[PDB]
Amino acid sequence: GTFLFTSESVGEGHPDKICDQISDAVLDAHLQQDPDAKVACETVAKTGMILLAGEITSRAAVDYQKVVREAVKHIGYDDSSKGFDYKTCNVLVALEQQAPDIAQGVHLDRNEEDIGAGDQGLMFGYATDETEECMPLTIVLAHKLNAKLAELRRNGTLPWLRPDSKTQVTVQYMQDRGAVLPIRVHTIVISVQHDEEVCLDEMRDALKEKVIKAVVPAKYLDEDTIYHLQPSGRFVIGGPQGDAGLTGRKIIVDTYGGWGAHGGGAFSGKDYTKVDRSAAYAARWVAKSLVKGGLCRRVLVQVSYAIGVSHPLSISIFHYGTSQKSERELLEIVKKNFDLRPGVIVRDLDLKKPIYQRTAAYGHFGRDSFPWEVPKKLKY
Amino acid sequence: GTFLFTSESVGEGHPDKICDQISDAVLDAHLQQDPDAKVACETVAKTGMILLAGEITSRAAVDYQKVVREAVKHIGYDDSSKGFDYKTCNVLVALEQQAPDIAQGVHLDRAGDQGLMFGYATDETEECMPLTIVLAHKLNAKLAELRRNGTLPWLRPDSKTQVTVQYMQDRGAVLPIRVHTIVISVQHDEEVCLDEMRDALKEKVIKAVVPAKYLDEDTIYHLQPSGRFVIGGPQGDAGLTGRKIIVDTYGGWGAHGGGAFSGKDYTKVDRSAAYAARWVAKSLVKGGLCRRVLVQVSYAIGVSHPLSISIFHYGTSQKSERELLEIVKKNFDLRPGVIVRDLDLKKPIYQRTAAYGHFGRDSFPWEVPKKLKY
Amino acid sequence: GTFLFTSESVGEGHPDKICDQISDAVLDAHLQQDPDAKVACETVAKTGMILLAGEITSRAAVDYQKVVREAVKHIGYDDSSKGFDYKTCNVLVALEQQAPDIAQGVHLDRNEEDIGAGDQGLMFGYATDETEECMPLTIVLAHKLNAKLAELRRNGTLPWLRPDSKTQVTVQYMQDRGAVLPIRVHTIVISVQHDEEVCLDEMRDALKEKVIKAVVPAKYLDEDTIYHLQPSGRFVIGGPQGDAGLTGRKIIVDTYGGWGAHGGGAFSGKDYTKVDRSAAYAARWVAKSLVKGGLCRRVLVQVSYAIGVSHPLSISIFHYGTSQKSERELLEIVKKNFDLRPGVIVRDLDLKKPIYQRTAAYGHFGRDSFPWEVPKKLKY
Amino acid sequence: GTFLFTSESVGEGHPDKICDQISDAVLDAHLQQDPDAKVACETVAKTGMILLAGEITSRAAVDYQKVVREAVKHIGYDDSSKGFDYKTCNVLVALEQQAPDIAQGVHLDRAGDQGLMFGYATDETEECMPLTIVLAHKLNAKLAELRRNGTLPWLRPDSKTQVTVQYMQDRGAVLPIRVHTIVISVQHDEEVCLDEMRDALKEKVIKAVVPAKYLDEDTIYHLQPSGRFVIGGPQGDAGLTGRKIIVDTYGGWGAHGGGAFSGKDYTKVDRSAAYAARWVAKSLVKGGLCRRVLVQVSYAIGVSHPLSISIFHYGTSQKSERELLEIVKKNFDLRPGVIVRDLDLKKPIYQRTAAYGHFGRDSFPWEVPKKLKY
Ligand SMILES: Nc1ncnc2c1ncn2[C@@H]1O[C@H](CO)[C@@H](O)[C@H]1O
Ligand SMILES: Nc1ncnc2c1ncn2[C@@H]1O[C@H](CO)[C@@H](O)[C@H]1O
Ligand SMILES: [K+]
Ligand SMILES: [K+]
Ligand SMILES: [K+]
Ligand SMILES: [K+]
Ligand SMILES: [Mg+2]
Ligand SMILES: [Mg+2]
Ligand SMILES: [Mg+2]
Ligand SMILES: [Mg+2]
Repeated sequence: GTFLFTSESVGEGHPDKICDQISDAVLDAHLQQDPDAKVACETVAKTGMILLAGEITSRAAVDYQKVVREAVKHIGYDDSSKGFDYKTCNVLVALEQQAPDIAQGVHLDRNEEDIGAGDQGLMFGYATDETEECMPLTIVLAHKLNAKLAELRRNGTLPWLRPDSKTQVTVQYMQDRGAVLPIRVHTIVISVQHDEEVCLDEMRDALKEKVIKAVVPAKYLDEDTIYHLQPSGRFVIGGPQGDAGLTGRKIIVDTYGGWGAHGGGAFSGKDYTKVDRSAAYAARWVAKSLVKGGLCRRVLVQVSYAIGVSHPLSISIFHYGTSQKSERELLEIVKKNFDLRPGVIVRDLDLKKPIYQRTAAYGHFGRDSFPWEVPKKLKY
Repeated sequence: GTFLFTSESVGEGHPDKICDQISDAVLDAHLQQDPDAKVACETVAKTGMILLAGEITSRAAVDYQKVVREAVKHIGYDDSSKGFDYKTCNVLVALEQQAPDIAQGVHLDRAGDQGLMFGYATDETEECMPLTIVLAHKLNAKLAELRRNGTLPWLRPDSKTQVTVQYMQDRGAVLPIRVHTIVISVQHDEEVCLDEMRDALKEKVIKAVVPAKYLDEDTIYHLQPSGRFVIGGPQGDAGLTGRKIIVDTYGGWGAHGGGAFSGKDYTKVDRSAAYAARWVAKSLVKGGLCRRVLVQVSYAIGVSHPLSISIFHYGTSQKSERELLEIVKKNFDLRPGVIVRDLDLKKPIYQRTAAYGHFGRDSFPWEVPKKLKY
Repeated sequence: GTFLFTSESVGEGHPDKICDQISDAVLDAHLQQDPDAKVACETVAKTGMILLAGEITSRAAVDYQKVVREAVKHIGYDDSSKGFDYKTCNVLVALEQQAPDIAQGVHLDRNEEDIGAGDQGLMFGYATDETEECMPLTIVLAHKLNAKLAELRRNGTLPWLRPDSKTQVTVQYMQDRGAVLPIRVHTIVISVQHDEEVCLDEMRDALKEKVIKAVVPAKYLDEDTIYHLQPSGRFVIGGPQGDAGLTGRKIIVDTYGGWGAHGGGAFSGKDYTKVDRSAAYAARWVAKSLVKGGLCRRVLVQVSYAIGVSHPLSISIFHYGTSQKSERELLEIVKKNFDLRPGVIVRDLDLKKPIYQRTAAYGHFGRDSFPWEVPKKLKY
Repeated sequence: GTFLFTSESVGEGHPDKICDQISDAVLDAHLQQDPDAKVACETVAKTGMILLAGEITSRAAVDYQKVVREAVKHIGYDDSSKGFDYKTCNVLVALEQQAPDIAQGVHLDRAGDQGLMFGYATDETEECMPLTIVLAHKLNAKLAELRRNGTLPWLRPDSKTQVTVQYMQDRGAVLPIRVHTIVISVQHDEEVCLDEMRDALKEKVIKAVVPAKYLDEDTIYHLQPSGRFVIGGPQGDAGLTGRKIIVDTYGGWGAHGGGAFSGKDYTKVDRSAAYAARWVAKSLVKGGLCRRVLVQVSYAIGVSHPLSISIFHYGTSQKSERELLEIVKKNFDLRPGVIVRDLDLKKPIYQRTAAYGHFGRDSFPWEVPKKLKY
C-alpha cells in the first residue's frame, strides 16, 4: 500500500516566481485605487529584463516602473553580483485595454452577482486531513523551507542568503481507507543562492540546523533521511540571469504540489472575474470545508465555466472512499451550501482586496489569513 | 453512481498555443542542424509581437525571422483584419545562444533532479485518453480543417472548446454515457451572424466529431457564449509558452507533477520522462493488464534508474499493484538516456506535439504500445 | 558666382518622421495636463513596432497605448496592406522618471527665470530674405510638396496616396553681396507611397499637375526643369515595414535643409528646458527678427549653454556680408533685445503650450502661427 | 573683428555614442565575414537595454550577444554601481537579416539619390579641423585615458565637453586667439568630492590637452556644472544611433546636408561621399591651395559622377573658386564606387570612427591628403 511522493517549491528569486509576484504587485496596485479593475498582467523575466504584457481596464493610475522595480527590490535583487538589480534592469511595458468583445461578453451592464465568468475553463480544489492546514505534507514542507530561507535572509540571521531557491521534499506514505498517512521524510533537497563570502560546509550546516530543524517536525526525520543540501555546489548567480521565467509556470507548486488535480489556469496577475483564480480559490474553500466539517478525510472538487456565463457548467466531488456519504450526497451538500458564481464568490472571499502579492510565493493554499482557508460551517 | 467531468482544449491560434508551437518550431530548427542542441525557448505573444527568450547551447544557425513568420503563417494569421499578421509582426529575439563546450567538441572519442512524472491511460477511447479531452481536441481540429478548406471561411484561428461528459464507473473503470455540455468559442469575421455560426458549430462541427450515441436532446450547447469574438489571437489575450499544460496532457484526469513541455529539448527529463510514463501507462492498458492506470515515476539526485515506481490501477486489474510494478521493471528501462534512445527523441518532431495534445495522438513513439512479456 | 543647392523633406509616414510625431504627441499629452512636465521621449519604429524610451517627470496620467495608436492612425497607417496598422502593431513603453541628479542640477527649487539649461550644447538660427517666410526656397518647396501630398491624401482628392513620401528640390542660385537669389528649379524628385489600385502614369501626371503646380511658383519652373516622379517605380509598402526609424534622425530636414548650420540636437519629444529645442527656436526668432527688421539679408546665429547654467555661454552673429552694421554691432543689438535664458524664452515663445505635434512634420520653421516666426520689433 | 564659436564632443559612454559604437561594431562584424554586406543597424540604449533594429543583407552569422557585450565592456560599463553592466544587460535583437540575391550569388562572373554632401577643412590645426571640436574631442579622450589607467579612478564612462574659442579672421581664414569657455561634465563615483573633481579636471585634463597659449586668467571653467553626476549612461538619458552627427563631423562649422554615419555600410553614399568630400577639402588645404574650404558635392538620380561641385574658399585662396573646381575634377573621381575603392571602404574600421569624431583623426584613408597635380 505504501508509496513515495515528492513536491517542489521555489523561492521568491526563482525567475518564474519573480514573474508571479510582479504580476500580483501590479494587480494589487490597481486594486488599491480601483476595486473593480480588470487585470490580466503577464510578466516575463530574463537577463536584465522584466516585461509586462496583457490587458487592463482600470480607473487607477499606476506607475509600472516603480511597481516593478520596488517588487524586484523587495525580492532582494539590488546588485550585478546577485545577477539582477532593480535599479538598472530594463522594464518594458505592453499593457493595453481589455478587448471590448470580452468586456461586453462578461461584465458590462450586468448586476454584480450575474457577472459572467471571464473565460471558460476547469478548476480543482483539494484538501487532506494529513496536516492541520489540510494540505499535503510534501508541499507544506517544501513551501515552509523556502519561506524560512527568505525569513532568515531578510532579518539577517543568515546574511549570505540570496533570493533564488528551490526545495524538493520526498515523503514516504501509507494509505488508510483512501486517506494518506505521512510516515517519514525520505529526502530533502535544498538549493539556495548565496553571497560569494561563505563556504559550502557552513551553508550545509546552516540549512540542516537553522532551516530544516526549524521547519520539519522531528518525528518525520530519522537516521535514513537523505539530505541533498547545495547538491550542485556553489550558486552565486541566480534569478533571471541567463535564465527566463514567466508568470504561471509554477501552477503545481502554487497549488497542491502534485496532489489532487489541476485545471491548467494560472493565478497571478488576474482579478476575480478570471475564474482560473476565483473558482480555484472557492473550490479549495469547498474542499477544506468538507474535510474540516468531518464529511471526508480527503477530497477533490472540480468546477467548470463558460466565458460570459455566470453559473458553473459542472461540479464534481471525489472523496477517495473517505466518507460515509456517497459522492452524490456530498455534491448535493455542496450545492446547498455554496454559490459558485464569480459574482458571489467575490463577496464571499473578499476578492477585490489587494492581498494578492502575498499569495504569489509559498503557495496560495494552506495559510489561515486568506478567506478561502476559513472553513464554512455546512448545513445538511 | 454517475458523475460529471470536464476537460478543455484550444486551437492553434489560441495565443498560448501559438507560443508553444513557436517554441517547439525553434527546438525543431535547432535539432535539424544539431541533434545535440540544448534548448529552453520561451515565446511571448501580444498585440503585434513575438518575443523569444531563453537559453540555447547549439551549433545551429537559425533564421528566426523565417521560423517565427512561417509558423504564424501556417496558423493562419496573415492580415491585420484577423488581429495578427506574419508579414508585419515584430519578432524580437532575446535568446542567448552559446557554442557547445570547446573541450568536449575536441573530445572526438565520446539526470539529477528530485521529482516525479505521471503517466495515465484509460480504455474509454481507442486513443487511451479521457473522452472529455479527446473530444475537446478534435473539435478544435475540425474547426481548423473547415477553416482551411473554405467550408466555413468566416472562421479565424483562435478557438477554445470544452466538453463535460457524464460517466458511470465499473470497478474503477470509467464508462462515458453521454456528452452533457459542449462549449465552443471561436474567433470569426465581421459579416457572419450569430445564428449562422451557432448552427454551423452544432451541425458541421460537433455532429461531425462527437459519436452520435453520446449526443442527445438534453446535451447543453454554449456556442459563441460571449456573443462576439472578432478580436482574438494575441491582440485579445497575451500568450506564453507552457500555459496550457493540462490541455497538453490529460485534461484534469490522472495527475500532473509540474512542468511544461514546449521549447525544451529531450534532456529536460520533465518532458522526456513524462512521455515515457505515458508510454508505460498506455502499454499496460493496451496489453490488457489494466483498464485504467496512473503510473508514477520518481527520480532522485544521483540515481539514473527511477528512485521508485508506483502503479495505481484504480481496482481495474486482476493483478496487484506490486505484480504490475514487476511487469513494468522487466519490460521498461526508464533511465533518461535509455528513454531518449528508445523513443527516438532527438528527432525534430516537437512542433507537431504543440497543438491538439501531446498524448492520444496517432503519430509519436510514446503512443505506440510496447508488447509486454510476463 | 552660381551654384545648385538641394534640400530634402519627408512625409509623415517616413519612419523617422513617424517617430518625431509620436514623440511630440507624447509631449503634448503631458503638457495638456501638466504645463511643467519634463519630457525626453525618444521613439523607435520598425516592422510592427513602436517603442518609447526616455525620461519623464510629470503629474499627468497619460495612456501611452492610446496616444501612440491614435498618432499612428492620424498618420494614416490602418492596414497590413500599407505596411503598418495602429490597431495591431506592438507598442512597448520604457519611460522612467528624469534622473534626480539632472532634476536637482537644472530646475529643482529655482525661480522660473533662473532655471538652468537642461543640457549643454550649441544651437543655430538662420534666416534669409529669399522668401516671405524668411527660409531657403529649397526647403520651403520640399516641405510644401510633402504637405500638399498629405492634404490631398486626407481630403480624398487623390485617394490612392499613402503616408510615406520623400521629396528633393534642387534650385539654381546666384549670389548678391552675400545674399542668395533663387533663379530656377533645376530638379524636383517626388516619391510617394500609394495604393495598389493606381498606375504610374496616372500618379506621375497627378504629381506634376495637382502637387507641383499647386505649390511651386510658375516663375521657377521652365522647359529644362527635371522631374523625377516615382523614380524607383511602385511604392506600395512603406512606413516602418522592413525599415527602422528613430526620433531626431531628420534634424536637417526639420531646420533649414542644409543651409546655415546645426548644433546637433533633435527637437521632438523634449520640453522647453531642453535648450536643443527652446534655444534653437529662440535663435530662429532672433535671425528672423534681424532680417525682417532690415538689419541684414541673411544671417546665422549661434548660441550655447552648459547644463544647469541659466545664461548662454556664447552668442555669435554671422551676417554673410549682408549688413551695413558690423557683426559686433549686430551682436550688441541682439544682447539688448533678447534674453536667451530658457526660463525667459519659455515665456516669450509660450513653450509650455501643447502645440508640438504640429512642428513634427513639414519643418519647425517658416510657418507664421508659431511664436518664433513672429519677428520682434528691435530697439537700436 | 573677433567672434566666439562653440563646439561640443561626448565620451564613449555617452548613451548616444554607445549606440554609434555598437551600430558600427555590428557593421564591422558583418564586413569581417562578408565584405559585400549591406547594413543599416540602429541601436537604442536605455536603462538595462540594448536594442538592435534595422535591415541587413549578408552572408555573415554574427554573435550579437558577444558583439554587444564586448563593446559595452570595452566602454567600461561593467557593474550596476556604474548604472550599466555588460554582464547583466538585456540584448534585444530585432534586426531583419536576409541572404544576398540567389540569382546573383550564382552569377559567378560578376547610386541614385538626389542630395548633397559637404566637406570642410581649415588650417587652424594640424588636424585640419576647427580648434573648438578638436579640443572638445581630446578632452573626452583624456578623460577615458585617465579613467582606464587608474589616475582618476573615480571617473565613469559617460562624459560631455564643450569648448568656446575666441577667434579673429584674416582674409577668410580663422585664427584662434584663446579658449574663452570650457565645459566638462563627467560621470563619477560616490566617494569623490566636487572640489577634488574640479581641480583634477582643470589640472590633469584641461592643462594636459589645451595648448598653454590658449589658456589665460580669464578663461571660464564650468566643471561639473550640474553639481552631481553619479547617475549616467543609458540609465540617465536614452541613447540612439545617429544623434551626434555634429560631434561626428565639424562641430557647427562648414555645413551639413543631413544623414548620420554609424551602422551604415559603404553603399550608403551619405557616409562614403561625406568621407570623400572631407578628403577633397583636406587635400586642398594641405596642398596650399586654400587656408579654409567648404566642398559641396551634389549627386543626381541617374548620374554616377556628381551633378555638380562647388568650392567655397571664403576668400582664402589666390585662385578663383572655378580654378579650384578644375583642380578637383582633374585629381578626384567622386563616383561612389570609385570612392569606395580609393578609400578602401570595405574594410572593417568603422567602430573606430564612432567616437572622437569621423574627421580630424590620424588613422583613416579620407584623412590622408591626396597630392594634387596642377
Ligand atoms: N470575445 C471573446 N469571446 C470568447 N472567447 C474569447 C474572446 N476573446 C478572446 N477569447 C478567448 O479566450 C482566451 C482568453 O481571454 C483567448 O486566448 C481566446 O481564445
Ligand atoms: N547629472 C548630470 N550632470 C551633467 N550631465 C549629465 C547628468 N546626467 C546625465 N548627463 C549627461 O547629459 C546627457 C543628457 O542628459 C547624458 O547623456 C549625459 O552625458
Ligand atoms: K489500513
Ligand atoms: K493571458
Ligand atoms: K552682383
Ligand atoms: K535622449
Ligand atoms: Mg486559462
Ligand atoms: Mg493563457
Ligand atoms: Mg543633445
Ligand atoms: Mg541624445
